[PDB]
Amino acid sequence: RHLELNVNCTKILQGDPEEIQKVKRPRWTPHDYINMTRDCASFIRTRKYIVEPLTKEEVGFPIAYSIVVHHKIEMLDRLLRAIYMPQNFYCIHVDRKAEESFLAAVQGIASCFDNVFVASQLESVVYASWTRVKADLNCMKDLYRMNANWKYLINLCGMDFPIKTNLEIVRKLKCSTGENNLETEKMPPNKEERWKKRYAVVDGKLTNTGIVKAPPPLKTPLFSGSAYFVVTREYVGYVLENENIQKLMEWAQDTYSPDEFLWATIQRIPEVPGSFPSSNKYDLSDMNAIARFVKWQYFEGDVSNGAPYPPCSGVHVRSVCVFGAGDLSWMLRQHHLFANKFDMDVDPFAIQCLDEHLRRKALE
Amino acid sequence: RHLELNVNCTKILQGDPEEIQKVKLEILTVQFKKRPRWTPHDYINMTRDCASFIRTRKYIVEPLTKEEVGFPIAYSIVVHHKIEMLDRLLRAIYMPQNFYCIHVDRKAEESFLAAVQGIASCFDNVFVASQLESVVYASWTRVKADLNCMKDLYRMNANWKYLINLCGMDFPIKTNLEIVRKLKCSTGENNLETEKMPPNKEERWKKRYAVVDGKLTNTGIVKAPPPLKTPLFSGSAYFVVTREYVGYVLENENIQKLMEWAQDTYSPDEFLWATIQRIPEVPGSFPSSNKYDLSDMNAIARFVKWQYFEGDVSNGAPYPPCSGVHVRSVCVFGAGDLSWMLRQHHLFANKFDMDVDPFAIQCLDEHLRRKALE
Ligand SMILES: *[C@@H]1O[C@H](CO)[C@@H](O)[C@H](O)[C@H]1NC(C)=O
Ligand SMILES: *[C@@H]1O[C@H](CO)[C@@H](O)[C@H](O)[C@H]1NC(C)=O
Repeated sequence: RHLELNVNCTKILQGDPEEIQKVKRPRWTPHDYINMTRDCASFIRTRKYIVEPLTKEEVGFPIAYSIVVHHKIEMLDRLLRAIYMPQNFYCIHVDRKAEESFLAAVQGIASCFDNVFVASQLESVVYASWTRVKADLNCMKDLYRMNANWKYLINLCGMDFPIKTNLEIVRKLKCSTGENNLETEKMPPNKEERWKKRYAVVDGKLTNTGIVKAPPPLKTPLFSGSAYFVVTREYVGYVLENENIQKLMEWAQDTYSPDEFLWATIQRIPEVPGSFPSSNKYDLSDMNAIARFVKWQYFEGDVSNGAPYPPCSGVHVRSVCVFGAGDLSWMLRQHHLFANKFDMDVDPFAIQCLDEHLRRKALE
Repeated sequence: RHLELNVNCTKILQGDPEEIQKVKLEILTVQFKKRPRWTPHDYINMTRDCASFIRTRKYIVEPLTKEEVGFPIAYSIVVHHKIEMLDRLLRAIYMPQNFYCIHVDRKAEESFLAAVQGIASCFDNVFVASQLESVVYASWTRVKADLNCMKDLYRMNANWKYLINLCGMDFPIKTNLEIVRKLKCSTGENNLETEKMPPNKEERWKKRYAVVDGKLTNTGIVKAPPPLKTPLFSGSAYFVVTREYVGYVLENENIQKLMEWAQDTYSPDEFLWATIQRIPEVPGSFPSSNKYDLSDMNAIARFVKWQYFEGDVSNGAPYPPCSGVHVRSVCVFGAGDLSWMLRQHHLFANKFDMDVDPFAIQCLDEHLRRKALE
């Protein structure tokens, strides 16, 4: 139990109403990590990172990660540790607007592992802009050329957390049998202004300029989706090299939230590795895809009455549920690989319980 | 191996335009269409000596892997004719650890039934259902045929994991091991088409139907609303369900109420399973929210090509044109349909017919056998 990580978690994980209510300040700073990481051997030991593969099955199925962050070093460290394995690869994209101490702290952690690094290209990410997509593309470039054996790439943000162990992830990926898995649905006509008009970053905010854009440079229709995906290395190589895709991406640079349509659209282009035909019969909702479990305030409700999922037990930020300990029990029963979003400032117990649970389960 | 099975199937499976064209011209040959075919009486005799039947037909009577042994599958096969296709189908999916219930329509020729009973007598885990229905197209009796097999299979063994129902025109496109793996990947959930009920399919349960002149017809009588809190969903007669789902369907009172209500609807097989799959508390079900809907293409139960959807895949069509022939808008596969088909994730495909293209079945059959023996 030396690798295991005053509330009873088991009761929380079982959805015990008693503890849920019962549950519903010291903290390391970037400088603590900068110092703490000087001695990698001790950092790794004290933080309890797993530096040896757990099974031969996992050794044979390497996974790559693109992690886009900009703050909260303790959360990054906790997320990294939860998903870290020696055989995998981890690219960390630190926003150019991040505090220098944060960047130094991230490099501090990354510098302790030969498979963790900071992307060779970094963007100043603006909410809803192409730069958010570019951040992942920067990591895709690095990850693709550095190793030819990883099977899938999963992109993450700082407030994500896994709800599956590395082994469980590997198994679900094998279950996809070479196909990609991400939300991709017929584009609602009502969102057309997101790409029919040109957007410009005005005073820090991406805004509609009213300038008319040309039609998308592709035969295939645009599809609606998420910024999060689970794609094969082959999909990545195609995105990075295919000329038509490059044309599509350059056209998308001045659209609104291109991250919410680019991946979903490419996933339906013929000849793209791991893609699905454009016929709507193949559409995948956020719940049917396994990329990310996210609760939207306007959809929460009585599951036995038509609701996709139960109400949030934490708090809502921009209509998105920031999980509370009470959300954990139902959440763990879903098939998604990761869930969003978590925040130590909202409910640190939702994190701790999940983290401890996955570590114990993995050590089995 | 004694178990392996002038056309080069390897090229067909690769979509070789040349090899495909060759099989199509072969089919047209008078010599081919005038080839000797087996009769139900041939099978009645051949099955007299089971040891000989098994060896001659090359049935696998020993598990291939420990993985498969630890994951038994049950099958409900609804048939009424074409004994050779039933033979090819059964052989292609047969494994000693699995269970197979065959429902022969009560209106099937007496010789067909005898033949089926003959084939079944050769395998302890293969049997004819204890209750046989006279199935009328689109009627509740089609559903009853499967319910009859569910009862027999559920009581016969408590260790099988999933039940997969089939008809005589189906054929697998996955080996038993591949099937076992996709079922394990389902993590105790069922898998079948289930989507929001289309407005153009409501007249089927809003009115009572009765068989008139051999066909189910609207009586004009309006029936009460379904005995359910959740909505009715649209789907297919074919499913992939856990043993737990089967036990719940056979036992639960409310489900019982739903079924009795559906008895006089049109094509209840196309909404019953899809609907039960969305009822809270049903083992392996999905929430009723439409975010969980599964189309025929996203579900893994059955790959079927509908004439009105076929087209340029690279332009919006869910699949390429039928290389075989269409019957009631459904594509009866030709050898040319195999290449693309094998790349799909479904467990089985429909429809196949050795009177349309025997090579479609043969190439698929050899490929799966070879793949399994590897
Ligand atoms: C069928 O053709 C393939 C190459 O297209 C070849 O590998 C295979 O051996 C051929 N089969 C026979 C029996 O000639
Ligand atoms: C075997 O089947 C043939 C028809 O194929 C039938 O005429 C014959 O009687 C059977 N053999 C016997 C005599 O048992």
